[PDB]
Amino acid sequence: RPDFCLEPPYTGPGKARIIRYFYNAKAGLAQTFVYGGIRAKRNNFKSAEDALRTCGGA
Repeated sequence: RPDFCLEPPYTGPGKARIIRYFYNAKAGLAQTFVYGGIRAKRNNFKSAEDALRTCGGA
């Protein structure tokens, strides 16, 4: 699994409130979080399906 997939979500320093998805490795599912609009970490997807395709594991 890519190393970033186990990291907590990162809102970042931005003041926006955009709904993104992170892979929740303990649940094995994507979950929403609030993203501040700049300086994303890699555990940050626009859809559940992208989070699972990238981080769901072989």
